Amino acid sequence: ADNKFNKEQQNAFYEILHLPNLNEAQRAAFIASLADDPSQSANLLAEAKKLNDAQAPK
Repeated sequence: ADNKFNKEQQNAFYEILHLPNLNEAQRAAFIASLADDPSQSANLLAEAKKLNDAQAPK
């Protein structure tokens, strides 16, 4: 009925996997949640990027 996101899902997937500082376990979780509900993609991206930022060599 109401289309919301198309390629953004796949982009989100890519972004989460592209995060270099993202812990494997965490990435696995975010992917699992994204596959579970692709509508969480942006929030998963947010948290993943936050964690990637936190786990960055600062």
